Amino acid sequence: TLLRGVSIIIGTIIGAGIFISPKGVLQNTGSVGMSLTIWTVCGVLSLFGALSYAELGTTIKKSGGHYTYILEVFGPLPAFVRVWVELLIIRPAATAVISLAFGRYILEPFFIQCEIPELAIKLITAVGITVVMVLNSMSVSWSARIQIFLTFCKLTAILIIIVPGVMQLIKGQTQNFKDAFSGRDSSITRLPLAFYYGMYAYAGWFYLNFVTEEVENPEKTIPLAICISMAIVTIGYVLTNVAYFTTINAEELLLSNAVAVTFSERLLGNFSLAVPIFVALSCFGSMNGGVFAVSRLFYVASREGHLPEILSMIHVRKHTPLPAVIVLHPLTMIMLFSGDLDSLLNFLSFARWLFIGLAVAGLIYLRYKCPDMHRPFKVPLFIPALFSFTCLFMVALSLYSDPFSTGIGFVITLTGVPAYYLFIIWDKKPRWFRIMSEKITRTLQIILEVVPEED
Amino acid sequence: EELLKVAGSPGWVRTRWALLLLFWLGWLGMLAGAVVIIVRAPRCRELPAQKWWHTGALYRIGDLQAFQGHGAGNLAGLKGRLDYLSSLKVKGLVLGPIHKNQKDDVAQTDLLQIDPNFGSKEDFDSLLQSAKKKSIRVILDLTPNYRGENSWFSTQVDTVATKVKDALEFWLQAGVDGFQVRDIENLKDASSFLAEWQNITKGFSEDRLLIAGTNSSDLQQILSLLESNKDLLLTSSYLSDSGSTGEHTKSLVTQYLNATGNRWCSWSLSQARLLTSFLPAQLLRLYQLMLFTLPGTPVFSYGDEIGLDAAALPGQPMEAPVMLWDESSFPDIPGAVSANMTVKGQSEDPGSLLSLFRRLSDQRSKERSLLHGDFHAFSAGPGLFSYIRHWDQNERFLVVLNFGDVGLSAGLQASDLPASASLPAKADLLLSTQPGREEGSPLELERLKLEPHEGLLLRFPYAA
Ligand SMILES: *[C@@H]1O[C@H](CO)[C@@H](O[C@@H]2O[C@H](CO)[C@@H](O)[C@H](O)[C@H]2NC(C)=O)[C@H](O)[C@H]1NC(C)=O
Ligand SMILES: *[C@@H]1O[C@H](CO)[C@@H](O[C@@H]2O[C@H](CO)[C@@H](O)[C@H](O)[C@H]2NC(C)=O)[C@H](O)[C@H]1NC(C)=O
Ligand SMILES: *[C@@H]1O[C@H](CO)[C@@H](O[C@@H]2O[C@H](CO)[C@@H](O)[C@H](O)[C@H]2NC(C)=O)[C@H](O)[C@H]1NC(C)=O
Ligand SMILES: *[C@@H]1O[C@H](CO)[C@@H](O[C@@H]2O[C@H](CO)[C@@H](O)[C@H](O)[C@H]2NC(C)=O)[C@H](O)[C@H]1NC(C)=O
Repeated sequence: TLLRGVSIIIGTIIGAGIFISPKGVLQNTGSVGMSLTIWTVCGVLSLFGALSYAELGTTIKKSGGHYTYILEVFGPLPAFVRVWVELLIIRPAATAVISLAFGRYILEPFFIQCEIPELAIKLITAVGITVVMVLNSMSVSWSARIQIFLTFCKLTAILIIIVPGVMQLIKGQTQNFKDAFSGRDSSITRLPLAFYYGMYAYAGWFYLNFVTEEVENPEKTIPLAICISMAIVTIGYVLTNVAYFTTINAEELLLSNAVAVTFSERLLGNFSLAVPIFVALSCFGSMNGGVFAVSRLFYVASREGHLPEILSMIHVRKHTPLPAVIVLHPLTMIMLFSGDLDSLLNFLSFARWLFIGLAVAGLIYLRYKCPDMHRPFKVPLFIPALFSFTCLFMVALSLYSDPFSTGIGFVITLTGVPAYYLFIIWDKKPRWFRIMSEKITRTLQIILEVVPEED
Repeated sequence: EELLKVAGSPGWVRTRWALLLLFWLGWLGMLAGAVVIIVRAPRCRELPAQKWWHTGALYRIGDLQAFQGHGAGNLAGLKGRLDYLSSLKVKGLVLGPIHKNQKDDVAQTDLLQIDPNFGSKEDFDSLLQSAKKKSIRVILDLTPNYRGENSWFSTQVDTVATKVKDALEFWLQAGVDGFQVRDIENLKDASSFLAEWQNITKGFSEDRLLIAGTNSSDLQQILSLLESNKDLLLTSSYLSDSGSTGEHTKSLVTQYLNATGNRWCSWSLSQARLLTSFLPAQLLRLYQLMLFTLPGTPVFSYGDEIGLDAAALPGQPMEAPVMLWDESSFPDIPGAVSANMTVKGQSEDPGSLLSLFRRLSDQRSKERSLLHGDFHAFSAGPGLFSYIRHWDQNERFLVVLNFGDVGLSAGLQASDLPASASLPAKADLLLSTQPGREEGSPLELERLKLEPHEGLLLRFPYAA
């Protein structure tokens, strides 16, 4: 029933975001009580966004997830730009942001209280990415069993912070909360960037395909499994940040590099034995969440002519998305080697939240013009015109703030508008682009030994 | 699908193997480079297991009726201003002696009998319980005849090895994190009595110290009283001399830091008396910067963060003056508690003496260098005293102290600091005693020129 569905979704939202974001949020918030309300606001906004996506997927029924939810609500033109922006900004940056924390928390046990050189972290991060992608490409079964074990280690990675963070609340260790809504200045110019960290933690409901054919009793358990399972996650994250705040004061939280390691070394005696190994196993589970998540997007897009026919084929045997990873790999290396986590996250979340606030805004259009078409689930028109008008106001304001990491993101998104000459053009110059397209197609599917799915 | 099968054959399969061969060489190269960078990177030293009193200043509280207020003095009231004490970021409260002590009598003075006038153990248990949550550990003085001509009994209190021993067990059962005795010159051959009590206290638990005290300024007496035990934080009158001469405040500090070299010490102008009993006014700001930066633990009485002056405000008893909490905290003949002197009249001013103490204590109790950084002092101008507090990879420091009348130049001829801690040309200023210099502007150490009676404090993290 909805019981298993709640577990299914809650296994996606939880992840490394609760270890990467806290310091980021506090950075450009300037307070503790004003930071703990950002987490609640982003929790309720993630609730609204997921609840809107559930309606988008339940009124369209053309399977394919986020891409199809934009293909026909607006037209192919925003859909190609959606695929372009995702595969050039979102997935590389998201993977490099999860793994830049995995690399830190895997080196933390060895550098107990030392300054880890910035290049060792990147080298270990790249090694981890390569291991994950070889694992996803060599075999599938062992990419699912490991994912299950890593989901369990992801749940443990937060139950190992909540429990020692409430065992001191029952003691009465509330001292950092006295002047909660007071601290530094941190004007509105740095509020959107903190919003970016806040909503990044509640990540996973994007690539969460829903089916009305399999889910038991639709119109019942699709919203009744997101409402009562994003509230749980919001509560979990709020208590986790409270656990962080009871021990670590705001100032030394700010100057720290990893938060879980400081919390562990300040509470537990076996701190390095458990915490910067379960956080690492949870980040490894998160980056493992690139398992076919992107390849399904290739398969959906390439059908109606947006991605090359190469990028949606599978191995002859050991059936895996081999061509879908050798395109996400070099981009991930470029991002993690020429960027910073505080500047990769802005790059990520500008392009994500712009094309999500332009997506859920489609609901406010689909409900008005061309209405009354197989609408099992029906959200009231208060959630879309409160999520769209928050994405497109914490993003549009994120260009008055930090324009050298979100400005490039906007430039790349705008580059999609010309990039619609690959899709349509008077002539492709047979010798000068078609011949190379065919030759690269031959070489790429002959080297990787990959074949079309079933066509 | 089958056309791909036939195409995986001699001639183009040779390429396929070489591609993942180069890929694996590159991946092992990344891994080996990573482990080499792990090896090449400097491994830091180990943190030397700092106790609680190794982290922040202590805070003596002699007279409760003067720290609380006339008539209002009791052990319960300490809960009211325990948040004030935690505001100073102190880590201890030398509180007492609050035991039953009628007068001058050995059989009518029991350490295990709490004095009713301050309130009985009902308030004392709450004292400990509410002190623990703010991490403000309590220390109790056991000077038995603390109401007589001599702090220790006259004929012979031999029962100290019995009575004080039962105290060092019973009260350590209650949960007091350390003790203290005073005027250990009267304690006949204290070096063995202190040996017994320190043996008891540390053997009971290492998170339990024992302070002493004496009115001696000769280092030979201090060394002979540090005869065998060296975990005892003897606070003496070593600095009790007004000094301030270019060599006394230099030579005494160096020589004492040369007897045991690095062994952890206690820095205080006296055992019980205030700073202002010895220091002229213009040096009150100066010495507080010195005592917070020297290696060891600083010891402050009550009202040494605001400088209780018996000269500005009359009527104050010379041994125990009255703390000023508000605009009427003096209950005797009033008219001299003007907002300059009080606590609230200094909690708001950013340049107030209390604010200086708060900044210094925040820096001392937080940053890893001042907690346990090594100490090097180098030559400078005649009226100066400069030094540095450096740890393995954490922030550096630098302090300059002008003890003279005429503004002098830094005259930094260091020329001997270890290359790990050699001074740069511009150092990030952090604070100053007499304000006016922009706090944050990197000052130059060649043009570093002082004002009379001014301190400084700078920073320079060159892979420090
Ligand atoms: C206790 O104090 C004594 C000195 O009063 C320290 O010296 C030892 O005392 C014991 C007492 O029987 C002797 O047997 C040892 O030979 C003495 N020296 C050493 C090096 O142990 C003693 O170290 C202190 N601490 C204890 C006993 O734990
Ligand atoms: C500590 O204070 C006393 C108080 O007068 C100084 O004088 C000593 O007093 C005791 C008892 O009154 C006598 O037994 C000593 O003989 C006195 N000493 C001297 C030199 O007069 C005492 O000098 C002070 N301590 C030091 C180290 O000077
Ligand atoms: C004081 O410290 C210095 C160095 O920290 C040392 O002084 C030495 O003293 C002896 C005897 O007086 C001389 O032979 C040496 O040449 C001195 N060393 C230097 C570098 O000048 C010593 O550690 C301490 N002084 C004493 C007397 O122990
Ligand atoms: C607080 O500071 C002011 C400013 O110095 C003090 O005013 C001084 O008072 C002394 C008396 O001891 C006079 O000699 C000075 O001339 C005064 N200074 C000025 C600039 O007029 C004030 O007295 C201080 N507060 C208290 C209670 O003494």
